Amino acid sequence: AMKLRALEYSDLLFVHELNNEYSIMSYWFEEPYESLTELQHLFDKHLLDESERRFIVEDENQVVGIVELVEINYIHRNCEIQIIIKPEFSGKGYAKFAFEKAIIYAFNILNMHKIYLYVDADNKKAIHIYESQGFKTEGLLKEQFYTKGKYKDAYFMSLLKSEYIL
Amino acid sequence: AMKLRALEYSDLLFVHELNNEYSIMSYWFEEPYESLTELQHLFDKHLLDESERRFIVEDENQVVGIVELVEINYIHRNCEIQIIIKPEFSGKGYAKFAFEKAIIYAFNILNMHKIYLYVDADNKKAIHIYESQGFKTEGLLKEQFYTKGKYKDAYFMSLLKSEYIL
Amino acid sequence: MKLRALEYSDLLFVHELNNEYSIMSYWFEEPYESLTELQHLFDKHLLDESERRFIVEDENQVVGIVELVEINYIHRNCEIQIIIKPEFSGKGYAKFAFEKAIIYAFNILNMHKIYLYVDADNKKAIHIYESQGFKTEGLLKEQFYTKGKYKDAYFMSLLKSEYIL
Amino acid sequence: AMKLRALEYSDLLFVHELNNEYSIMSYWFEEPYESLTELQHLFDKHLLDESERRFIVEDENQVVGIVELVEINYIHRNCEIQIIIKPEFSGKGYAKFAFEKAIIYAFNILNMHKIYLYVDADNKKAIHIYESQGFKTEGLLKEQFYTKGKYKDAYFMSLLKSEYIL
Amino acid sequence: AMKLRALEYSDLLFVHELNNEYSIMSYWFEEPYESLTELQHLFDKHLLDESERRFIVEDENQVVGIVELVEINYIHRNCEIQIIIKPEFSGKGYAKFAFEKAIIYAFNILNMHKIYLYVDADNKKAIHIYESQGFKTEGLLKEQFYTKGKYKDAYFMSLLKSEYIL
Amino acid sequence: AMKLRALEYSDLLFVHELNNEYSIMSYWFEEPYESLTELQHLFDKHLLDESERRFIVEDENQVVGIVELVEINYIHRNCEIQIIIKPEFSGKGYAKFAFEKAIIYAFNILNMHKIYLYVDADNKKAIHIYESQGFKTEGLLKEQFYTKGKYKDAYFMSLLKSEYIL
Amino acid sequence: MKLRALEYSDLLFVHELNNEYSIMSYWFEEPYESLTELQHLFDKHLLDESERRFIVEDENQVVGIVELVEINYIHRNCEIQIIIKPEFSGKGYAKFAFEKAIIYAFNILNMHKIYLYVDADNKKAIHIYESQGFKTEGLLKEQFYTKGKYKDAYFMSLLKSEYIL
Amino acid sequence: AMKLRALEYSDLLFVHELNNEYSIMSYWFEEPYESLTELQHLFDKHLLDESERRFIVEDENQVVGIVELVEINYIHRNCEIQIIIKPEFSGKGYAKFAFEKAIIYAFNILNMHKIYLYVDADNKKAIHIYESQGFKTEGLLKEQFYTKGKYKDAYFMSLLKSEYIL
Amino acid sequence: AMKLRALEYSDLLFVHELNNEYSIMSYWFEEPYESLTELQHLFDKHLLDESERRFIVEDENQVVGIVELVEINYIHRNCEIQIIIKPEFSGKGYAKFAFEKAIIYAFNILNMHKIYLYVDADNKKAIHIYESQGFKTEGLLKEQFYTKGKYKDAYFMSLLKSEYIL
Amino acid sequence: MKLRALEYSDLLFVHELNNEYSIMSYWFEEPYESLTELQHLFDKHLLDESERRFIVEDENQVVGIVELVEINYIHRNCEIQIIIKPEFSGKGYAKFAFEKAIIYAFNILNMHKIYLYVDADNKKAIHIYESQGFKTEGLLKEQFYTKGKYKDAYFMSLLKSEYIL
Amino acid sequence: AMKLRALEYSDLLFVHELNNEYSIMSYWFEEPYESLTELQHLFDKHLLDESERRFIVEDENQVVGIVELVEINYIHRNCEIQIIIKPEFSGKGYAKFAFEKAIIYAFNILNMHKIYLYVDADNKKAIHIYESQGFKTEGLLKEQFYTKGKYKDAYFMSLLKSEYIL
Amino acid sequence: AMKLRALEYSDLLFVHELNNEYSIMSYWFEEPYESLTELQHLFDKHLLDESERRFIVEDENQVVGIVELVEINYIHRNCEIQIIIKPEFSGKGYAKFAFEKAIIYAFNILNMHKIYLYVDADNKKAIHIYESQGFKTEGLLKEQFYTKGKYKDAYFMSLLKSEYIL
Repeated sequence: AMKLRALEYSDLLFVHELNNEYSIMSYWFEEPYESLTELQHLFDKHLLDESERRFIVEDENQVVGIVELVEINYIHRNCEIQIIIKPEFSGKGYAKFAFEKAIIYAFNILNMHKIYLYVDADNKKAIHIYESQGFKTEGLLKEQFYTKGKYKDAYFMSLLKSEYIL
Repeated sequence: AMKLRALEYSDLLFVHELNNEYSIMSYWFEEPYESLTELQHLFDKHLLDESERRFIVEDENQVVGIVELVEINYIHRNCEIQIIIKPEFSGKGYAKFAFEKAIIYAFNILNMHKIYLYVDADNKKAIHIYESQGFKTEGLLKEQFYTKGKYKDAYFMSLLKSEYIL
Repeated sequence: MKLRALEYSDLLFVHELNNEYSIMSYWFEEPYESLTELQHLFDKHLLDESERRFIVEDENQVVGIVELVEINYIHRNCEIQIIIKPEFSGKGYAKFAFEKAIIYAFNILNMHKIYLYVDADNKKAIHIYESQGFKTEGLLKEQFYTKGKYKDAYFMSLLKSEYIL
Repeated sequence: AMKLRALEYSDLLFVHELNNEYSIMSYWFEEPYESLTELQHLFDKHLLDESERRFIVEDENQVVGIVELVEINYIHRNCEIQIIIKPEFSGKGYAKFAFEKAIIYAFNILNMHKIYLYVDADNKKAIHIYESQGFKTEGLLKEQFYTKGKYKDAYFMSLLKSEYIL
Repeated sequence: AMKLRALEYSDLLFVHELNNEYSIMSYWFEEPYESLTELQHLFDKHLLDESERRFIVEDENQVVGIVELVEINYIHRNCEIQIIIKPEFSGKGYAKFAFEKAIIYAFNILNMHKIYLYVDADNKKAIHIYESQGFKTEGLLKEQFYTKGKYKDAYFMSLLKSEYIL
Repeated sequence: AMKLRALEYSDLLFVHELNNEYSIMSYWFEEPYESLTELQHLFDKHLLDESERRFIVEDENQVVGIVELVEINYIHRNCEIQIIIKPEFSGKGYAKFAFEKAIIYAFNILNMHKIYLYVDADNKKAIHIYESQGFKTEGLLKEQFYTKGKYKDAYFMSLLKSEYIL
Repeated sequence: MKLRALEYSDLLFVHELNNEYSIMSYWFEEPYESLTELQHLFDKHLLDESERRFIVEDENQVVGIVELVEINYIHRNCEIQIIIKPEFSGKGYAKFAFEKAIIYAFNILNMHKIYLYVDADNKKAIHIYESQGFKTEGLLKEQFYTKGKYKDAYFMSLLKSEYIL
Repeated sequence: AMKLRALEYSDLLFVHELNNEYSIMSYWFEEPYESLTELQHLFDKHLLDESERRFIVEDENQVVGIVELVEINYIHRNCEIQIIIKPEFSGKGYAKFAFEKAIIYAFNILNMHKIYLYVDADNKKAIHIYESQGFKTEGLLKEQFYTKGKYKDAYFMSLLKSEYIL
Repeated sequence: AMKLRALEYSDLLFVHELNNEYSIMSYWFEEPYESLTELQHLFDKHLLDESERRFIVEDENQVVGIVELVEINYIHRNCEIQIIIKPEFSGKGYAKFAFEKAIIYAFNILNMHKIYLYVDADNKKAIHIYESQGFKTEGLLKEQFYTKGKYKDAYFMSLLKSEYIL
Repeated sequence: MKLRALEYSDLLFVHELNNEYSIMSYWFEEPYESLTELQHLFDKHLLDESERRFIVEDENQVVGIVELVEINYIHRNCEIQIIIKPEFSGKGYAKFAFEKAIIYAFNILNMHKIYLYVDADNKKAIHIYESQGFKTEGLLKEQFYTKGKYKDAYFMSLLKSEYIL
Repeated sequence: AMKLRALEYSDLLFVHELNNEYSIMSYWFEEPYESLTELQHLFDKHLLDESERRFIVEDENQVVGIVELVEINYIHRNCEIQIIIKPEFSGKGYAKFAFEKAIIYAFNILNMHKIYLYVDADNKKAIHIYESQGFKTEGLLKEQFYTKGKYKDAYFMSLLKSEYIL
Repeated sequence: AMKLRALEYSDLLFVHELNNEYSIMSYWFEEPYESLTELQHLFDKHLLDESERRFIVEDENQVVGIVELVEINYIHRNCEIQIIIKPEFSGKGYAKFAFEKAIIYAFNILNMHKIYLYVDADNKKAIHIYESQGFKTEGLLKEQFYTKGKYKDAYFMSLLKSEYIL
């Protein structure tokens, strides 16, 4: 029995071990450097930030990953989605379940009108999952990011509520 | 021997488990996202806020739910009432007792002149419980709240103090 | 005419408007507020996104105030309030202000519904609201208290769907 | 041609001259020592205090006095009333009209159920004025205050809204 | 061996269980709602408030109740007295002992000139104890308070030092 | 005879008049509501924010508009560019020259690797101006913004430093 | 004449009075205090109820200062201090100020005793105090230090009972 | 082997037990009310106050009392001395030793020119102990303090440094 | 299996033992005085300072050293590198690995254009290790630092990113 | 002429100097700084002892700025920076300012070495520095970035020993 | 016709012009760099500092200099004395009279037991002036100060109150 | 194996027991009064004070004493030295070792030009050790200090780096 659960201070430990993994942050276009103190400080800082919602993906036993609906805009009604499953629990389908849960949350609870995301052009697995869920590649930002010593392009993908209610 | 009690900082745990349940908060038209840190922050924030009176409902042994009096207006002499009972204790009559005690408190302690509440038009159970306590439907708010991906209609039920002493 | 963002420099006018016993009765508001309290609340809710307070002005001077309050960004609803100075009454300012406010609420704030509370005895305001499409969705008996009497309130509202027709 | 207004910071000057007159403050049982700095500090400190409401009484041309509804209790619905007309405007009936308007404010706007006040027993003028407005003596506190070198007694007068509507 | 002992933070627990009892607060004209956090906040707030003195009545073993000399005025030399004995330890004479101790403290230590109190007109037991100690009913405030859904009158009683030194 | 300058507090007045024009802010997808107090607060809050750089565009005699390099990322080396020329100075080519100088600043001084921007799809004038400067459309975000009563689409245009040096 | 509540605007005068080597010697005080320090202490003790600082003024301008200090509300005693500008000396201002201060201390502050320290060599001040009923209750030898010498101090005092006779 | 020590935060406990005793504080003309929280607050408040030097008196095993040098004036070179010894250790000569050590500290460390103290005219024991140490009566303060419901007279005893070196 | 990690608050202990060693800090031209409290204060101070990237070097079991990237300039795209390895782990090749990982991080994560370092002209070991990694001597700073009572000369070694990709 | 302590009132000039694209290029600095940011940094580093910022002025008005920065009090070194307004170029102000700054650094701050970074292409500045005794101790290739190009930098320096000869 | 006065904020301007003259500050061994902002900050910071006393020396018409009694130790009763007469008022004897008045203040008002001062060994004028007032050299600190390019020596002169009363 | 080690908060305990010993502080001209709370407050206050450096002298086992390089001046390049060895560990030569270590630190690390100290004229042992290390009596401050009821003279001694490098 899996579930997405509001991120907690106590969970930051896991997230820390998740945010300092080069392999993971590279695909996320992030940096693999974030002291636990910095993570706790940002958690306290954005505690009441209504432009964010950070969920923890947990199965029947342990926490397996994290999802995040960030940059939530309540005028344009859109937000960015981003998932990170621990490499140890990869392949179990956690990513797809958590992605579906997050889309449902954004469309049926936050009353969003459009979800979007940034993915690496070479990361065909994530693009495959997204296109399976409904996201369409709306843009190719060439050399938009810089990771592993290379300027990487990125697909700006997105999914409209009108295309999900159908 | 059921009773109402003042919401304490230690009870937040229970309240947290209550505020992060999709099904429970759907009836309140509320969002089921709220970290324990956020709940504690809001508790310490409204500690002295006299416009609220949050209660814990507890039977002889455990805590079962939470009844709250909010938007307490001391000029117009009215306030909104909101009751929740943990689903695992449903059907045991705790909701009726909690609502009775809350009405008694609002009318005979806060010297309120009127009580009101918002209920989902489809929630026939809660509607019946409120009617049995004297509340009358004063208006139908169409598409007033957005939950489970749909704009739900809401009855604005209310009970005057004069209607209550009869 | 035009609606404008409420400015600190305007509070004076608002002050003169918020301490009038006749004007604030239609709002069910208490007609007491020092300029210092008004300035303190202005600074307090400067970044409060649940509020949008507008000044209504004509060719020359300021004539009134509008306010989109209790803006809920999940349910997509908000209360609207309008007050035109009595010295400018009957000139049609209230209707223009209400129209501009509805346009701002629906086409800029992306709202799904606009509601308001009006005194049951205030026939002129009820007619103005109905002419703009607002439909009474309830009657709150003895909801407010002003001039020593418990006044009932019509909860009027307008859906964005009923507005694009 | 005499109204009540909200007390403003700019008015404190006037009020200052009143709070330092021994003859005036004695009737209030107060101390005639209050620097303008202390007065401004108190004004700023009780700016948002809802248990108070200090009105300025002004005639057709100038400011003439101050009324005040203090200790406003929103549970028992009782407020104390105080009044001071500058000695130079005595005999023009300002006290009567200002007290009447303050009663009307306390009852018809603040929705209070009872107004009360303390009046020096030797001040028969104020007692007569209050009785004309419908106040009835409910007690005599003896040696309750100390001023002008002696423990002075005060009548606790009050008026119910029911007695006023008649 | 009984004694009144300066209220301590550690004692607040008891006081909390004492201040949330409807039966007790009703006669005290208070409200039976005060979270332990609110109580601790008010204790810290009024730690240096020289207008108060809150004693705990304790017998040879457990704490039995509380006394309070509040609204202490050092110009008029008067203060309000209020006692609350737990219903479990009622009838043991604790109230009379603590009342005598508090009067002695106010008159011989704080150098007060007059003690006073508010009691319910229907609470003949408290009035009996007070009149036994020396207090005389100086006023009847009609409908001064609101509790248990009714506007209750109250005796303003008081005792002068001149009537106690004799 | 047209230059860029650093945005100053004294200039906010001008900027204020721009941030409250619905017609101007619509193209930016912004809200035309920003009190001068809020604008000054934001200016002071982002004073030392290195992710921003707000330039004032002025001609030979007066101030005519504002350019801005925002979201300056010093890892991926990409910055968003925004421009507003007051409507009364339209048709004099100010937008072209100011945008050119801003490109030169972003590349030759901030050492940025790519500049990007969002432009309403219905605003063919801005698209033509940007294309003249070397920008190429990289994506079409559909129903990404909400203004003038509709979910409007925006082109994500951008320019690489390599394409610019040519 | 009149005593008045000390006001911030008066500190200038007080400053000119607190930096005079001759005046502050009768008080056993150091004649050094910047206007900034005086204003800071004014703001500090604004709400200090153990202090009551009065300005003494005649028909026209300010002439001196009085101070009821160390007010203990349990023992009902307080120290009194009086300083009249030398340019107004011999005009009888000190006696009026002392009288008004005693009246304020007994009939407004409900005090039981008023004490003061006076230099043993200051005969004029001792006579003024005795004329007002103050009786020497002790001699503090080498209590204070001024003008390079350890001066003794008479601790004079007056009971409210001895004042109502 | 008795000794004096600097008052520490941990000793406050003892001091608390000492400051809440009616009999002990009556000699000091002090009030026997002081919560431990208030004592700790005053300790942290005067931590750096150089006008005080509070000491703990301790014999070979336990703490027995407290001697204090207050109102230390560095211009006039004087200070008040106040000694207390727990009654259960009375008659054991601890007071004489503590007073000797305090005088030694005041004269030979703080370079004081004079020491003084207030004693109750009826307290013949303390008067004798002070006289045996060199203090002389310089004045009789009638009705200077109020304790046990009576205005007590006080001797102002003092000792000059010149009288002490003989 | 050696690795680099983000410096954490718990590691400061080790770092403290490292920063108070005369021999170790002499090579860095640093002073070997720094209380643990001071180190923790500096850590909490620069927690969000993006101009620094302090790393812990750890082998399969224990922590062995610390490599740091400081003075990170995002306009000129350069930063200083500073490596330390505990002497008890010297000669085990940890320094080479740490320097390689630090260069990789600086060039392939922070998108740096150049790395530089200050080394003692007499420290032939560190000079050789830096040369083997591609650094070249760009200048000799005579008497630039003062350690062990002598003004030492320092080589300013550096490595360009272009020289690194070959 | 004279060097003077930088004063808040001077920031205006400094502002006009710090937002010039041509001047700040010789410094490798970004030519962007609002007067508010400059005042905030002035207040921030008011007591920063690692900084000594001087105004260079002639008979009449201000003409430039000097700055002894990164002052290390253990190694006894510090960087020096000099900027003269272009409108006063060629008048010899830079040389006088540099001389006075070296004198201040060695004879007042007790420094052991004064270093600086200069653009390899800036021949005039290099000659001015060498005339004052500064000797190139290194060449930092592609150290700075300005006007779209990575510029190399000569790290010139002068020891106090080489200065007393 | 020359007196000492308390240093005022308005005087700082004058003092500023003094604290930036190399020739004047050299004798004090101070640095001639102090912005008016820093001077005002220090004045406000040491406003209540009792270890200082900065006097302004003024003649019959204008301000001419500054004296200062610093490092006032109230245990050892020693204070350092410093003086500066503006160079334009040299030769008029102001230094002598101001120093004399400062000595009188330190001894007869501050009850100090000894005054001390540091004077550059090359400044024979100041040494002569101090000797005329009764100061005697107690030591020669060699290379104790650094100014004008050299480690300068200073005489530590001082005067005892006993030597002064003679 | 002895060593000087940067003072730590945890060490304050020892230092406390060291700073309240009359025998020790007397020779140090200090006062034997410093609550542990005051010591901790001063430690936190001067944590970043670069004008100080407080070392703890510890042998192979326990902490034996403390050294302190205070009043460090980086313009004049001089500082005061002061050592305190516990009387229990006296005679073991700890003082000489720690003094040599501190002189080496001041001259070779802090790059000082001159160390100095104040010693009692009658304390021939400390003067002997100092003169053995190199310090020369540069001044005799007569009655500069006050301890044990007597005005004590003090040798101002000092040692130049030029006299130590030889």
